[PDB]
Amino acid sequence: TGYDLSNSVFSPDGRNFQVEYAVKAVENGTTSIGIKCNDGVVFAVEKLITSKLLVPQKNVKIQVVDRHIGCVYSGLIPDGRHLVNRGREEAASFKKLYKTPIPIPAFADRLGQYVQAHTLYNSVRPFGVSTIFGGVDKNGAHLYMLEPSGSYWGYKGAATGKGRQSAKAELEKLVDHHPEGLSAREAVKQAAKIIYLAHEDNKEKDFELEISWCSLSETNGLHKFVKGDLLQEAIDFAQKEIN
Amino acid sequence: NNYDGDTVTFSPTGRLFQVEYALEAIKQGSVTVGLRSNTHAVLVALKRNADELSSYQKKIIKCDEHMGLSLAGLAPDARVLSNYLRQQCNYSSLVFNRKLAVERAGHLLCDKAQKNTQSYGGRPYGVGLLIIGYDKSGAHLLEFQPSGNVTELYGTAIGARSQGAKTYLERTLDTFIKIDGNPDELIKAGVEAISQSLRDESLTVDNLSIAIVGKDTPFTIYDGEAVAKYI
Amino acid sequence: DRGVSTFSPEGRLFQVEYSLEAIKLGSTAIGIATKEGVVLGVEKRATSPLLESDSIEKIVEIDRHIGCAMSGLTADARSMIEHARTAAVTHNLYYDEDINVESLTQSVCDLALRFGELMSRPFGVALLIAGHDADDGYQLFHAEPSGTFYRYNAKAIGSGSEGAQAELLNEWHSSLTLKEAELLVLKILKQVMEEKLDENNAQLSCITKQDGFKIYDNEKTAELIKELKEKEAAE
Amino acid sequence: GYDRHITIFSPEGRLYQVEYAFKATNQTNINSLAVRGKDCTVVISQKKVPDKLLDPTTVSYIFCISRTIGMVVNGPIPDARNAALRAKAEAAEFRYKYGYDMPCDVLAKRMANLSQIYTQRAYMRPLGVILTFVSVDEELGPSIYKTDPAGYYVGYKATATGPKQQEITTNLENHFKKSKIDHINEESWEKVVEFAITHMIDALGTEFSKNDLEVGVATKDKFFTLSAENIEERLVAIAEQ
Amino acid sequence: TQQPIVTGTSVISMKYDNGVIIAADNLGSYGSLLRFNGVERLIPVGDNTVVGISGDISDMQHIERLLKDLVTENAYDNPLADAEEALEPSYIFEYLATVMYQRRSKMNPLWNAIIVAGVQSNGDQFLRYVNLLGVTYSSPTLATGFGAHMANPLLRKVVDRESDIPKTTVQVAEEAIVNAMRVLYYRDARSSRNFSLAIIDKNTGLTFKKNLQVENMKWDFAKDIKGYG
Amino acid sequence: MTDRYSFSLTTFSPSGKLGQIDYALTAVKQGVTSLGIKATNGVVIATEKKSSSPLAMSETLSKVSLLTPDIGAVYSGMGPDYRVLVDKSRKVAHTSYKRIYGEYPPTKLLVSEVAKIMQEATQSGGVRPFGVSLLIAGHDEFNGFSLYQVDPSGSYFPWKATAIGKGSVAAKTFLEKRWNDELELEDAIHIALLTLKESVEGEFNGDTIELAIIGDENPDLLGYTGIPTDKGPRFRKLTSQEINDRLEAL
Amino acid sequence: QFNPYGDNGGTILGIAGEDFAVLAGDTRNITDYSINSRYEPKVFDCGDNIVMSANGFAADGDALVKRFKNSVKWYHFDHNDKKLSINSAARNIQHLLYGKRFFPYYVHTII
Amino acid sequence: GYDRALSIFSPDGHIFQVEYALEAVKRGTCAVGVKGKNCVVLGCERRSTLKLQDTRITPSKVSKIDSHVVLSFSGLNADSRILIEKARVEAQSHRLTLEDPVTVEYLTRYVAGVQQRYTQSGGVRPFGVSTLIAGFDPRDDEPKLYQTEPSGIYSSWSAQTIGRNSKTVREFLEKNYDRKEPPATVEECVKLTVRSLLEVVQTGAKNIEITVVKPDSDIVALSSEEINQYVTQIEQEKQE
Amino acid sequence: GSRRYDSRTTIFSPEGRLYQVEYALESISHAGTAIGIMASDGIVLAAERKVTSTLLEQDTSTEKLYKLNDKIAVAVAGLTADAEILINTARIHAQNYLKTYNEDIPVEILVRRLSDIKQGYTQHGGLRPFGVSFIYAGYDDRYGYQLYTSNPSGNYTGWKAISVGANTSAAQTLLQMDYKDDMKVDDAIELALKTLSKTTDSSALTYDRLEFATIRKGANDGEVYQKIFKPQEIKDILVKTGIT
Ligand SMILES: [Cl-]
Ligand SMILES: [Mg+2]
Repeated sequence: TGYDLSNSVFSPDGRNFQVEYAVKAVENGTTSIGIKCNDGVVFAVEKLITSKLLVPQKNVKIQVVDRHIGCVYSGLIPDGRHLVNRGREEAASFKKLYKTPIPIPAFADRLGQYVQAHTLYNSVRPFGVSTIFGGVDKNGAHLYMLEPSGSYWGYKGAATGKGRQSAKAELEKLVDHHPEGLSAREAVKQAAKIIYLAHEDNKEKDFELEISWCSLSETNGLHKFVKGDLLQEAIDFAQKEIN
Repeated sequence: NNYDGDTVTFSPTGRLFQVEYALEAIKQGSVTVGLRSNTHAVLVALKRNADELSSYQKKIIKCDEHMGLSLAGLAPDARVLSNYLRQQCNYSSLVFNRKLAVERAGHLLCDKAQKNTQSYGGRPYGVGLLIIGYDKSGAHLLEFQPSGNVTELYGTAIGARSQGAKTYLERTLDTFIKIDGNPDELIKAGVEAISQSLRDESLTVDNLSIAIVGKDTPFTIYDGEAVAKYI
Repeated sequence: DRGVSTFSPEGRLFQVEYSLEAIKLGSTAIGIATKEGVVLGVEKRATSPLLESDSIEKIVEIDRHIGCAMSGLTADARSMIEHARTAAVTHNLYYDEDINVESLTQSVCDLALRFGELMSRPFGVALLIAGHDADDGYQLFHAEPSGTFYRYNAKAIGSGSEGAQAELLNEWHSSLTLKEAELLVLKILKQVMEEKLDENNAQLSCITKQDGFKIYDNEKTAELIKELKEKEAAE
Repeated sequence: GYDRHITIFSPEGRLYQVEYAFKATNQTNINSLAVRGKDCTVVISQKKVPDKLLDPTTVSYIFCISRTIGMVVNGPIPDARNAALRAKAEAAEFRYKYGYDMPCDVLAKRMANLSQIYTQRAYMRPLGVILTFVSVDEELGPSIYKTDPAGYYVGYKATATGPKQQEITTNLENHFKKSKIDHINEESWEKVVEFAITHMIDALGTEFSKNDLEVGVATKDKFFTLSAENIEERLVAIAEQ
Repeated sequence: TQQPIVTGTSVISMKYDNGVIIAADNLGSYGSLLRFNGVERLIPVGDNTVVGISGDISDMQHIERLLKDLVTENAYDNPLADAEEALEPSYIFEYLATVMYQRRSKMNPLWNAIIVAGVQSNGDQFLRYVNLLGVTYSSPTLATGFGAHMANPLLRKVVDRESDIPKTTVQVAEEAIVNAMRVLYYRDARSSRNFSLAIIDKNTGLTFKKNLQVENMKWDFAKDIKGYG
Repeated sequence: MTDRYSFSLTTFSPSGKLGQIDYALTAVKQGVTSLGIKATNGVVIATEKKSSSPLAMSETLSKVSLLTPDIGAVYSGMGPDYRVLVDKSRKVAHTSYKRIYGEYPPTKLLVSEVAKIMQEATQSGGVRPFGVSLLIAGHDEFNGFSLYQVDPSGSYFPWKATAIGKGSVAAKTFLEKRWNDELELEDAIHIALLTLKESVEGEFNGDTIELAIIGDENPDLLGYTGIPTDKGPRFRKLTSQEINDRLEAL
Repeated sequence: QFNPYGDNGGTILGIAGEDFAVLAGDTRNITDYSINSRYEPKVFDCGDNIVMSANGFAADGDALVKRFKNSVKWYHFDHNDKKLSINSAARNIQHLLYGKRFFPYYVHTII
Repeated sequence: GYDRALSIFSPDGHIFQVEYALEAVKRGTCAVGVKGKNCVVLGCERRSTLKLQDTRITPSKVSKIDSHVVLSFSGLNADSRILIEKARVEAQSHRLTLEDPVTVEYLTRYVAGVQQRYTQSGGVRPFGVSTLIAGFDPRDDEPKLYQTEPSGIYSSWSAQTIGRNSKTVREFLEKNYDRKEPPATVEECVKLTVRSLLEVVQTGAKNIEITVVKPDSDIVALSSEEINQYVTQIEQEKQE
Repeated sequence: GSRRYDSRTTIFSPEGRLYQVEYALESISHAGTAIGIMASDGIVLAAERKVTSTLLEQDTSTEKLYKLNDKIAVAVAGLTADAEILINTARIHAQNYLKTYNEDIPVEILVRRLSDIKQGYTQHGGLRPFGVSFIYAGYDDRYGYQLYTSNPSGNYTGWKAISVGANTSAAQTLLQMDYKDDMKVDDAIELALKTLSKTTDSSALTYDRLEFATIRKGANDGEVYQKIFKPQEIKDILVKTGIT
């Protein structure tokens, strides 16, 4: 034994235990989801209200990369911010050299290679976040989810954090019941519901819902936050479904 | 246990013990309170002395004309982080002729602290900070933890016995947020809040430290006979 | 083994806490601040009678208006003194003035936590920095290897510190003269020293606005020891 | 027992971290196969999409390294993509410096040399992947060269990699013992893919749908991957005889 | 150190009661060759700022990319990016001025003269100049290159000092700018007939006018002119 | 990141042993047998092509490698370690000799350079020793024919004949009985084949045996005519057919 | 060849009284024979009861004043809000200027 | 580069690597320094476990740092060469910049500073060496004798010894050396230095080295026969 | 991180010893014995090759005796590969000195330089020390014929006669018994061989198990010759001295 004390060490199984321990920090975090719709993507996240003294709507969790990519994550929030900062550097250098904004699969690999690099040496710690991200490019909408190991795939729907099993089940129903696809406005409503349903795993404290989206028709392929009447409409839809 | 030797090592339950031990240094530190209205933001800090011959350790640091913080934990780490804030406020002014937003100041502090939690050789910061400021979107109060987590709040407290002051502010939330255009009453509410964390000792003239920033009020620190009015 | 910059479960840096133990083994140093000046006094503690005690330099000039006394691993203090002298002179070059005593102390304390895997360990020495400036008058500071510094009306460091500090608690008042402070340092040094106090195994110094920082002659200190003996026999 | 944590010799002259990297190779539970035709080189790999929430088009362990070279990986995807990015960079740099397309065997050697370094230098871990490179080389013709975490590499007449490699290996051995030639004597690549799939079915004892397989084909001057519908056409031809 | 290759000529501008106006022609000159006839040299930043650039076109396109990146960067982790924490004209100018002075200080200048025109949050008119040397100045009217010599005199007859700004309407200001562009077309050998004009008003916002032409030209008197003496 | 292993991973134990070097030698012992024999008019080096799979094309794996036109090398131990050493050995023959003196290095000096690289992996920071022993055969004008062994420590020794790896102890005894100072090259090849047969279990033929010589100059392998002083490489790898011809007269 | 310097004209005048001091300067900014601005402030309040003007090449002048204003700000941070005396400000400006001895600020400064 | 913190504090406030460097000094051959009224003498022990030695060429224990200052040591011989070299370079650098040779105190302060630096620098171990530095300041006739140790502390001594059995010879010096009246002549000072070593040495043959330093760069090493005459005279007085 | 695996090669023990130096010396005690003897008219260097084979090519072999320049040679005891690294450094240092001053390097200066390099590996860098002890035999016009030794600590000392490697205790006692100051080279040759013959762990001392070298002013007039003995010449001197 001792194989789990140092990062980048293969155990006799062929496992990196430090990466698996980083997953535990992700599983401890709040629930965050992603839904791929007809011409775009929707992101939503659970924000636990630890106290009345938290200013409502101020502690924003979802982050924009470039102008067309949204990123949300569960686990150690600072680690997620560090990864987004890198993503922003990667997207900037891509656009500097190649003019066009970074495609989503291209962007996915940039994050993937960077996260994977933090599993190669014992001088660094793996990322304590699973990141759900995506947006719209020239080839359409793309949704990705990226783990502490550096592993990522494309998704129809994605979920991570403490209420991931609940969320995944709800996402799987949407895939089955909508083979033709889901609209952007529908996906916002459904995203609200899924976070409210996933909040049963964090039922002790009340929470604040935060949603964002990139859609070709609804936002011109740019990342925007859901605000005001459209946010309240999604909250009302969510509250109606739990009762 | 076996996973607390350095900051580069997760525990089997996904915890970072060196970061948690750095968090413990804040709890040992002296109490400090932060609260705000829509016009002003206030810091109140209980300063700690070594003995009766010694001075009371300063808790509040000015970062700019419109921004500053109070500390709890390792004071030299607060000096490093406050110096970094001073530079970032200053860069924003010199390059962009722009006062640095309080929210953006929080983001920079988060990212600086994070790098020390993911690399071998270094150590996490051993201090917690309460940043107040007045910018283009009004008054603000931030809480910084050396884990990297920065939070925007109406009011809060950090340090030893900070839970008492935090509960008081949670009750008084609806009252003190409305104290607009009245700096003295907002400080009174902060002094009354920090009083809920005192045991055995009381607020004296060289014990208490208060700072305020607002609409037509630069970040100014009050010590000595300037706070006798509020005792 | 374990990191040099490691935190304990209580939230303290192991190496800093351990360096504080080395300072407890060091020879006693005392400082008293008055409105007429600040006095600094040390125990020399020669390991053998063949050691020429006047070569023991535990009180040191930083600038004309700032002095410094040390306790602990005194070899570690040399680079701290060098930096302090450089900081004091550099500020005079940049600003055509004397540097504030606090600002000098802060500059020294910035070195303290520059260790890791920069220097390999913290300093194993504590400093009493005494001085005068126009803004805050006569001042005494205690600079630790933690990077923390406290201002003091009076302070003792080293092996006899807690016994001396309790004595300074009773004796210090805001109306002390310089002469009264000199005798008080000598009295408390004599109390905590192993060997019998004389002009060869103890050293006095002061800082005044008029004359600046001065290390006392062995002849001058000898008279103040004789003055102390007589006034204690007076009741 | 720190000789098991980093790449230094154990008392038996063994490198345990290298041996454990070989074990990580089978973590995906995927089997791959490669064969050579007259004019082509074919590589097939199992495709498993266990989650319904996944986009199946993005799940792949076959990589287009250069125009001529293809690479299938046996091992976790992060290490696979690490190796893929590097091989792409190396192949492009080669062409720039030396004025011709990097041969398949030379790229294999280069990646094997990089892998060797991770077995000798302590700070770098081995990648938990086996890399099978395929092309139709302009000098050597159809080529299969495979690299592992030890830094070993060699050319192959045909090869197999994964948990059930031995079953596939023996099946291929028995075929080449009959035919007494170093390749599949077939004109079209379509029939060489059909051969590859047929002999995987025989060796594993499992049937495949269009979504259960992943196919790469190397011809003169290009390597390409087949779509689900191209594979379906291949499966239909197998079933009809 | 370099030499400018493909260049743009005058940028002209002025303040009026409720805002600012800025204009520049659509030519990219290659020495005496009038090479490129569709070059936009007024670059808007948000809905409150227009940056007008003259001099080297390759360096202009670089600056255009910096401003594009500045908008992206400001939006990062900024919920008030389209409100209280949007980019101000003063922020955009100071940034450019910093870059220009830094570049001249490394002996590798961006070979340009730049005018930043806009309206601030509080309604105040913003108009300030910066060039390849990092030199900055503000005035009720500003112009670059030939415009400094020919446009400013005409524009200064409308707004001569600060107190003339509230007395100057948008109609009078635009008229003066358009006339100045005609004068420049008569007299600048590196100018074109086609130009762009931008108005930034505190009430009506940013109005960007493309494909404008110099009109009402006096040439008829040329027929009577014969010989040289 | 950064390589933070700046310290030695090979150190002296209380008994004066360098553990990592001993363990590297153990890895060499497990390796396949290779040998070298020196004749009056040549040198022969040989080894078994232990194919990992019959599907593998063992011709693409070269255990016997040309270092210079007149110098060749074979190994026992870890094959990947050998491959990178061959690359470094080929390069150092140019950078530290041919680009200076305009001629290829003599055998003993190239060996010295290879030895140096192997020594440095025994003392430098954050690296393990090379897990191979090399047998380097070569010719040069002033020293004539020579054969050297190089170990993981960096130590090297000249030999009349020797063997390394799996069955080296038995093979060296076999060579002691057969070697004399009057052997022609063909006699040394014959003895090499006889010696190598003892340590081989399975198939013994030109396809499973790798054998090369350092002998006469081969003008047919030079690739150009017209310069009288250039007469071609003395290193020649024997073909599969050439080996099988000498296995009939065995 | 690129010339990093220019001349923005202008004139400034400082007079010290018994218990007061004045620093005056014209507001005209020029290049060659053109007027850039009729009102471009050249004398600046730098805090701590100090006024400054750096006349000559305006880019260097603005850079120097900006850096000195910054030096006043950091003097307050580093030395407990102590007032920067005029003599201390003068010595500080010498170091700002001599720091670019081999690529000078092309200005004549008065405080 | 190798950055590992080898010299660190322990829970009881000790730096073991510095303390273990002192144990290396304890193992080293005995060295002694005695200053008279107008001279300083440096005595050194030579262990007689090594015969068949070539004494002409073998590194001598006392080293000239400049024409007016000498350095002897106890501890690791290889380590001492590094300190001697650095000291010699600094001596010439001081002459070059100040236009005056180093004072004995300055040279001591420098060497002690180097030793200190190696107790809080990454990747290095402390010097296993203590030194006795002796000489006369330029244009000064007052004798100077200083000591340094691995920690980097230094001090001036009327008389001092370092190395193995230094506790014994210090005992001797503490009862035999009078401060009010130090050895008035070269003879008296050398005699007292030889006497102090004879408490520890074994045979008075080739085991004692003596170097006399006088003012104005007057340094000489005594030969075997000259020292042997002191050894003879001491024991003949002792037989009484 | 990486600290976990660091052996810390440059630390003191509680007794004030350098672990790695002590263990390197233990390694050297198992190496073949090397002897140096200094006479009035020259220096002898004799050394025993370790358990050889009949198939070792002896006439082209060199493991013990190396030439540093025309005036200085070294006998090696320890890791041969480690020695060659240092030997090449010493050869370069000698040439650097010759280029700078246009005079052959004095023996001690060369010895001090190599010894300082060894010292550095014990104080900094975190690397293992060189497992090598040298005997230096050399001549210069200042001190004449000189013998030195250096070991992994970087300490060096001068000698009239000395041994390194195996059985140094026994060898040094035999040398201490029969060595005299007025001895000549021919007598020193005989002493060196007789000492090796008695201390050897082999059954008998033969030509194939020895490396031999002299540094003589037996060079026509006022100059110094280095003679590395050939296998046949070692065989002849063994018969002459009556050992075989
Ligand atoms: Cl390579
Ligand atoms: Mg490794």
